[PDB]
Amino acid sequence: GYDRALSIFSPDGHIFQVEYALEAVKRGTCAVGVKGKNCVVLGCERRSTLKLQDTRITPSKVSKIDSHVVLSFSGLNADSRILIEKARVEAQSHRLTLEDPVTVEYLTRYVAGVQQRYTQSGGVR
Amino acid sequence: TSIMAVTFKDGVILGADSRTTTGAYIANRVTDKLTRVHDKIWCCRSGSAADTQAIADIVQYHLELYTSQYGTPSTETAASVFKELCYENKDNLTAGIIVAGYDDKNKGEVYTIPLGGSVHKLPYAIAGSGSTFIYGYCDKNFRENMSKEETVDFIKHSLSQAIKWDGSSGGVIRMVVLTAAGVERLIFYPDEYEQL
Amino acid sequence: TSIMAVTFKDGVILGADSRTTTGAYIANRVTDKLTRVHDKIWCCRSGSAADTQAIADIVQYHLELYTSQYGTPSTETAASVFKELCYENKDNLTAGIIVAGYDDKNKGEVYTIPLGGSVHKLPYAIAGSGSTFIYGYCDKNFRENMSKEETVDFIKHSLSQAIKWDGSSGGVIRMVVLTAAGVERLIFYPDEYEQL
Amino acid sequence: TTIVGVKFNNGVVIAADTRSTQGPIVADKNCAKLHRISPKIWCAGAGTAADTEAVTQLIGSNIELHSLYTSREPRVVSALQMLKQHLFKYQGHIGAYLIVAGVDPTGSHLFSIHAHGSTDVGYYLSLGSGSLAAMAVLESHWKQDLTKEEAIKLASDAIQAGIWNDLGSGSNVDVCVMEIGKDAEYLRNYLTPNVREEKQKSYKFPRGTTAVLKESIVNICD
Amino acid sequence: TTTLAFRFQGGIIVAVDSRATAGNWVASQTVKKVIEINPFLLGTMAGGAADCQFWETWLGSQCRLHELREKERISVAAASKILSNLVYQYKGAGLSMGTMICGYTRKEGPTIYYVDSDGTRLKGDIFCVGSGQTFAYGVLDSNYKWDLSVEDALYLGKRSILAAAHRDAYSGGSVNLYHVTEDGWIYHGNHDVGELFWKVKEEEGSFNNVIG
Amino acid sequence: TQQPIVTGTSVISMKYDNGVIIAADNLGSYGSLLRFNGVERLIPVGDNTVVGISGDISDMQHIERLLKDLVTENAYDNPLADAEEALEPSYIFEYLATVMYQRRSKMNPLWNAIIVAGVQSNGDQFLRYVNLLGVTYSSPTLATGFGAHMANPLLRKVVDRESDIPKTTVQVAEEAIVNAMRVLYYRDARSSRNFSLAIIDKNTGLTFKKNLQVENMKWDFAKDIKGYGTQKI
Amino acid sequence: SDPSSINGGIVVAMTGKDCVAIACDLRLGSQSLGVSNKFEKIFHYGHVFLGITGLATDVTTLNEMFRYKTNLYKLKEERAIEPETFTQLVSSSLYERRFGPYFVGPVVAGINSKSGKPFIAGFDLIGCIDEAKDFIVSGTASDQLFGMCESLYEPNLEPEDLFETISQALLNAADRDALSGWGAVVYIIKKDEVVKRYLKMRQD
Amino acid sequence: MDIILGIRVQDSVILASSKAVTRGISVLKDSDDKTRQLSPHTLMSFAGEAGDTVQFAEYIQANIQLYSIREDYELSPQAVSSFVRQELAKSIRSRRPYQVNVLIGGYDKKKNKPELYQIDYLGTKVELPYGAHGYSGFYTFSLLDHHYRPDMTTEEGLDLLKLCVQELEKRMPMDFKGVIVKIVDKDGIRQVDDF
Amino acid sequence: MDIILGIRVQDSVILASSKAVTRGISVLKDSDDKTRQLSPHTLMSFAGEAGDTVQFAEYIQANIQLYSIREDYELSPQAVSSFVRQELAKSIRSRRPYQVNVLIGGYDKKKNKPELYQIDYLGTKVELPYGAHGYSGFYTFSLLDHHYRPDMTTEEGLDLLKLCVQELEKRMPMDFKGVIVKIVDKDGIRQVDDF
Amino acid sequence: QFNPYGDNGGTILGIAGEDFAVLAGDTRNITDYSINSRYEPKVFDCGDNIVMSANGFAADGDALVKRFKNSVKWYHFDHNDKKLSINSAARNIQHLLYGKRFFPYYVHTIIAGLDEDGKGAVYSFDPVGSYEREQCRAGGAAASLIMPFLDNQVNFKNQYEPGTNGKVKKPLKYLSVEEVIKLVRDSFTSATERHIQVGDGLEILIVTKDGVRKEFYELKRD
Amino acid sequence: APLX
Amino acid sequence: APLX
Amino acid sequence: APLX
Ligand SMILES: [Cl-]
Ligand SMILES: [Cl-]
Ligand SMILES: [Cl-]
Ligand SMILES: [Cl-]
Ligand SMILES: [Mg+2]
Ligand SMILES: [Mg+2]
Ligand SMILES: [Mg+2]
Ligand SMILES: [Mg+2]
Repeated sequence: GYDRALSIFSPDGHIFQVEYALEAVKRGTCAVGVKGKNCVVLGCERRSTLKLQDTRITPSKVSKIDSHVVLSFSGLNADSRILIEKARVEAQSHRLTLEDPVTVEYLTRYVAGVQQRYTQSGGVR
Repeated sequence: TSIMAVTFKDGVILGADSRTTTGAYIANRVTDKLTRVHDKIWCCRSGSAADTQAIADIVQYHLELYTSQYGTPSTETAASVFKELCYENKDNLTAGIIVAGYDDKNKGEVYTIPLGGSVHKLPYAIAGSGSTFIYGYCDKNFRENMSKEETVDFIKHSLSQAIKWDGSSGGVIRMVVLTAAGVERLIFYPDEYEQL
Repeated sequence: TSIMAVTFKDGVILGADSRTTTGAYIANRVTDKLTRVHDKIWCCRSGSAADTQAIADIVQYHLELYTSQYGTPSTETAASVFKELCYENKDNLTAGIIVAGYDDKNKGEVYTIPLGGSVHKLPYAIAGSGSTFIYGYCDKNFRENMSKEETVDFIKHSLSQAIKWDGSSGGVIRMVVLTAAGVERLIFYPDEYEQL
Repeated sequence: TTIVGVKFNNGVVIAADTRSTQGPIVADKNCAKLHRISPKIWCAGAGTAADTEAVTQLIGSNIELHSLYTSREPRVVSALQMLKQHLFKYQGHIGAYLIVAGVDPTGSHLFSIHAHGSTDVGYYLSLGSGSLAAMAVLESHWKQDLTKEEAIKLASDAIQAGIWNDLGSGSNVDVCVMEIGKDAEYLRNYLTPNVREEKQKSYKFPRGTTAVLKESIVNICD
Repeated sequence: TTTLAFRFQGGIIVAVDSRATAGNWVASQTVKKVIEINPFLLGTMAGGAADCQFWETWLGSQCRLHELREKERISVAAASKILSNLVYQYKGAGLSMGTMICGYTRKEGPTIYYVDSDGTRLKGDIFCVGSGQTFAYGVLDSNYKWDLSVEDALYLGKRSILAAAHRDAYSGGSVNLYHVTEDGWIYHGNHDVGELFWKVKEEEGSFNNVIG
Repeated sequence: TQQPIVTGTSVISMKYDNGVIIAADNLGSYGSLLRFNGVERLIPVGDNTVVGISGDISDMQHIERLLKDLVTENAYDNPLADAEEALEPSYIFEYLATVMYQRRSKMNPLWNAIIVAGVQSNGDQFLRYVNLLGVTYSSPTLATGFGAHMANPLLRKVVDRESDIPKTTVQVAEEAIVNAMRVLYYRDARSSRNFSLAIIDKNTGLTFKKNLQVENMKWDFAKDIKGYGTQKI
Repeated sequence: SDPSSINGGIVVAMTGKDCVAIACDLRLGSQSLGVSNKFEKIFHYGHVFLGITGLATDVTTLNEMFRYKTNLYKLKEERAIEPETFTQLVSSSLYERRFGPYFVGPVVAGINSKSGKPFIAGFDLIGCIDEAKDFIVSGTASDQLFGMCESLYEPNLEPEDLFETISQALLNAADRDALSGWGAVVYIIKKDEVVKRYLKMRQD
Repeated sequence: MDIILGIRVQDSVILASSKAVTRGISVLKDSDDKTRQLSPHTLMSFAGEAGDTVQFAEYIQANIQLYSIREDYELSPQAVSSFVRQELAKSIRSRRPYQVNVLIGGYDKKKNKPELYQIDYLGTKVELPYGAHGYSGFYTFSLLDHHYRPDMTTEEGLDLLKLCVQELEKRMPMDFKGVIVKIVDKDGIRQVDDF
Repeated sequence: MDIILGIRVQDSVILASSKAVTRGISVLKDSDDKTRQLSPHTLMSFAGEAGDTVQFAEYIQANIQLYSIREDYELSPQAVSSFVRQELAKSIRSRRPYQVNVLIGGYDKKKNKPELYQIDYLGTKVELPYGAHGYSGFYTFSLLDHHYRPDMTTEEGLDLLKLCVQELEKRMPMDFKGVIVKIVDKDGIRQVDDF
Repeated sequence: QFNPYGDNGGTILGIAGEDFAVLAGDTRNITDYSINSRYEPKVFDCGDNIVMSANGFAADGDALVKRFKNSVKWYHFDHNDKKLSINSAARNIQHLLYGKRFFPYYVHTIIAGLDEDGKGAVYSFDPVGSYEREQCRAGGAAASLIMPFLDNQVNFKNQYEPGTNGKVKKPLKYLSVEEVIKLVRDSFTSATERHIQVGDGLEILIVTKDGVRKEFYELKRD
Repeated sequence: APLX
Repeated sequence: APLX
Repeated sequence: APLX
């Protein structure tokens, strides 16, 4: 198996691969979240250099993880699908064992844990 | 057990080891497996000790009653009585018996009666667990019309080898000589026969 | 099967019958149970035909690879390779093998390997179902430092008796002579050995 | 059980231990394994306890009737023949393993009988679970031409071997000496090498310790 | 064993016997068949002594890890399902357990789950488990009402174990009582059947089959 | 799961004032067939230990190879291999005991009963038993198979407890062992007349005696025994 | 399906100074199910007492059989049967069913009216007599009874002291057995008076 | 077969017996009377192996009726129970034993007392205040241990019996189709039609 | 477990499942719901080995719910039944197979048709107008062969179902404590509370 | 077919006092009806004032003791030489036993020592790790003989105050070390009388705050 | 191994 | 049983 | 199977 430590510390104490991943996020289309007194609203930018698009079938920017939680993102689109899939699987697994849907904090903690794991695992960016 | 009976010029000689077994334990190291059913009709016993004793006792009774009415029975007759008991009760018996006797008309005769209760008249017979190891030796060394001393040596050497290889055989070598002269008992101890 | 190997003055001779059995049916009446694992190291096979063939083939391969690196293997070494296979696979094997070879330093040597995979170095060895019937005969007739002609007669007479009493043995008597002179194969047919 | 029989100069002696077991538990620490068939014919029994007692009594009963019928003192071979034919008939299901010994007009005799009905003759014999421990001693110390006192010593030593080394055997040594021309002498508890030591404490309870619900006088009279 | 637990107006009553047996041999008369998982959760034991004791204390450790990770006491449903999913993995291997997970939480209220070693998991108001379960049912069912007082409910649970202890040869020793409220579980003592039987017989007038 | 094929019978042993004695016959049985007669079942390890083995002979030969290898391995990088860091009887035993119990735990046992006899570096007698189950025990006398039933009772008459050991000489001890071997030949159906005996003494060291025979046997009384009850001739 | 442990129960007997005691539990069950707490296992024929453990149907059958036989004995003999003689009768009767036995563990207890000697005896299911100076035990808690009797017993106890010893032997043995207990009865037997006492014991 | 119960109160014995006859996966009948009158003041209920039960019950009935005609007299419940026990005690060592369990409820006219006997197929007899055969006992015994009193009336006994049937109908796996209840007292045997 | 039934009528699928959970000689529960909603228009009832049933049902439920979230779409009853069949077909050659029999009642919104699938533990799937698992079928199939018509209403289906339960309550050996009835149609899944 | 288990007999016994605890065991070791050793100890000092015995199949017993002794050693290495309390030892032994739940150690385990308040403690285990603290426990072959005697004499079961109508129980009190040793010796002599696998010698290990002391007594050798 |  |  |  491919083992290379890709995410490593530099002399100044930075992990450049993690910091360069943040640059990919900075390149991505803008996403915003605002929560009110009785709701949360997720807004997302879609770039207009793409005309002749089919908006019926094109992947939406906001994804349902469960019937009560949603996930939007900024950065690499292909990367986000992997996180969304894992989150959706964990959502159903939680319902199965705890007999209760995930809290938003728990679902977030899981997704964040996955992201962290990819910063000190060999062979992955 | 290792047993045998061998006809020769003057009559017949029976031979046997002296081991009784109860698993790998020797319950009796000085057993007498050569048994009188009539004055000059004897048998070698192999298989179950209880079965062969019970059979021999019944045969002795039958021949004693035969003698009271019709005089001395033939060796063939004695073998027929053994057969009748062994054949008809084959399901409940474990008895391998060699019958040997001396007539004056018929001289020495040997009949072997295996597990099924069949009868086989032979010049000599071997039986018991230890016999397996001396089929080769006995076939190569047996001759008809041997002398008394030759026949004693043949049995001694044969049973010596049977005893050597068979764990279920051992102790002393007993022998019974049946001739016109009478009945002679012989015994041979380990210190003699082991170093043959 | 009836098999044996016998050391003598000039080396060692292996002997075997030619019967393969499939129940009471003789699947092969001209079988060769004497098998080359090296130029002057041979073996007698008894037990399962498939098991003993598979083992012999593996041993031959091991000794061929040994020879390529370290030169001619000893007879002891060959027996050790047989043992290793028989011992470690004792649960899945039915193989009674006699290993026999000729060194110039050690002369003739015989190793017998029974079912469990133990090794026993002996002056001569007998094995197979038919061996039971010749323990008495072979013990009484074997002498050390026999001649070639005497050893051939000893094996011929021994296997003749084994074949006579064992239903699982028969056909021809094959023999392989191992000496400094080389390797000689001998065969003896029923019409000769039966009337011994 | 450990039982033995030993022949000597002018007769025969038999001996036995006094432990009876049920599985690993000791039921009687002093049972009698030496049985009287007739006044001068005694037998030592191992195996199924009820079988040895019952078969011993039945043949003993028939031997008495036979003795009265024939106006003769009973012979050991008669007891031997009657026992073996009875046991053989039951194909080993009557688990009686016996050492039969005694004196009669013919002389002194020593036999053993197995459950399936086979009999043996000998100068020294041992049966039971401790027979191997006993036979080891007998094979080591037995000789031809033993005296009375030597045979008793040998017999009891053979039983002791069973007592100490066999878990099936224990407690005491019983002996019976049958000498020609004399009365048989039964020596109950000839050796008692397993006396219980003094207990550390008395477990006598204060009167009233046990709680009682009802009392009543029981009528045993008519 | 005989163990029971029932739901009622004033919470949950849990009652168990204290006998352990190896065949007909009475191995112990003082076994603790209730395990205190946390101040709000109880577990009952029936079947294999080691199986129950080992895995229910293991369950307690899993519940502790939940409240460390989630900053919240585990639900009765989730706690019972950890045990049921555990034994289901071992299904066929020969575990022997008849357990009841009893407790209170805010979202659930008083809750009882039956969990056994072939993987059965059932929510319910009344259960009796063990070799003497039927004897306990007989008394419990024929006297049960939802509107029992705390005092009466405690007695009925105690009386039901006593009934089974008496009739079932493999039940006995003493009765351990528990009461589960919104504030947690409360221990209501160890009651030896040696004294309790005669006390109940005299005061209640029952057990007329027995020689007084 | 196994079944033993070629087997060895009893191994017997005892302690005496200055050391230990151990013995075993030279037979390799094949069921009821007394197949092999030149089998050595006592295997010395160094000059202070003898391992006596009964049961399956193929497994015995495997154990021989293990002990042989243990001597080789102990000598590696060990300047005191023939002095303070030589193999003790206690080390050899514990190794075998470990192997025996591990093999039984994998349901593939070495089908043997083993007695390790020797003398420790401080002069103490060593005598301990181990078998296919990994069961271990020590006693002034130890024996396997039929020896346990027939030899132990005889050897215990000489040394019945610990305090009897100083009172027992090598002459008395060897006499008891040789007697026990005779009794086993009378009574064990898988025994031979030929045997080996080994003495490990704290003063005179290891004495290994080969090709011993059972002698001074009593058979003469057999001639007087006729029939099985009523037969006179 | 082991006939001797379907119903459960125990019996114990002891000797004292010029007296004997015999005691039994009261349980009758069907494996785990306790059915009856009034099932006495001790009977008497004249002054001879018999306790029987094991399969309850055989306990009842044998009581009826020995009542039958002792009644005919008394009519023909014109006297009550003695313990030594009755012991032999029990042994004969059990061995008669050698290969189809009653699954029982009987215990005889009593005082010989002629000699005044205390007598106890025990049997296996097929008749083997077990005589004892001290005590006899029987039933599903026989191991427990053996342990209690061997430690608690001393010779020549007075009737009042013997009562305490035998009662404590039975009670503590029964409480370690699932199939024994549910009440107990003790008989104290002197030369010409017999006292019967029911013991208070735990009812689980 | 399956469920048979018995309760002895102050002045009567009450027997309750299930009505179902099941073979395989089919309830063949739901009105079966699992009882026989042995004499005017003695009733026997039965449960066990198919065929054996009725064959045994009727055989006993014939014998008691024969006795009644011969002596012009009614056997006591105790005497009948002992006769029945002996027949079962004989049976258990026969080539093919009767696999039948019974309860015998009777009123002894000489003693003026109700009596209930429980006898299993082995011939194990006990006199009891209340009894049951089969799996029924595992529920009813503990229930009756609690609620039963020795001085109860017939009506109190019937209510006590209703409590048992209700428990069995709640916790028993099989549908036994209710029970037929019969009372045995000084005036003989009568059936309760509405239960 | 034990009794699960299914009837497909004109516009709906009706599932009836017994409420009893029995272990040994004790009915531990009489209100057990032997069903799981896999999707808004798909219901699965189940019966078989203890533990296996619920474990399997919930495992399938989780997978279908996962699919629904991923695709934002409801699988057809046919598609769900094929998925379930394959899981059971895998299971039967595993080290320890799921011993669970199921009925799947669904309403296909694209076809506007009710659909009933019967699948046993071996993975044997059939589409049927009416179905049953276990011993129930031995009574209900012949009954439905006679009384069933393909154009029946939901109410007619419920009356047809009452006829089945009545027959089972009459002839079945065990007390299964009634049934929970659920209807699957164009508007989804609902429970009949008074049956 | 190979049977990996055996039965080495013997019996053990643990009693706890106020400031002490004893763990006793006979020194006999057996297989079937043979004695392997008259003195083979099976009660061991495991350090930290904990004594332990694992009675039944001796190979499993030795393996378990060996593993626990090793567990104590590593407990010191990993937790700064901290003393392993008796309650912690008990829990650790449960995991040792249950770790082989599907191929069990064939032994009844008993440990003894002092709890963290200085009071006597006895813990007992079943073969697969179920455990419980008690004042009293007998284990092994003669457990069924000794245990009911202990219920009666240590915990005063079935004993009421005289004259109180069976209403007031005999009050519980701690026993002195002298009284406890009397009960141990009487328990073992009684067990030796009636159980064939028990005898030869008795070894008692007494545990106080001062350490572990040993006492040895002869038992009957039959 | 006890049961409960 | 005894064999020969 | 073939044997030798
Ligand atoms: Cl004979
Ligand atoms: Cl033979
Ligand atoms: Cl070939
Ligand atoms: Cl072959
Ligand atoms: Mg021999
Ligand atoms: Mg109870
Ligand atoms: Mg009890
Ligand atoms: Mg003892």
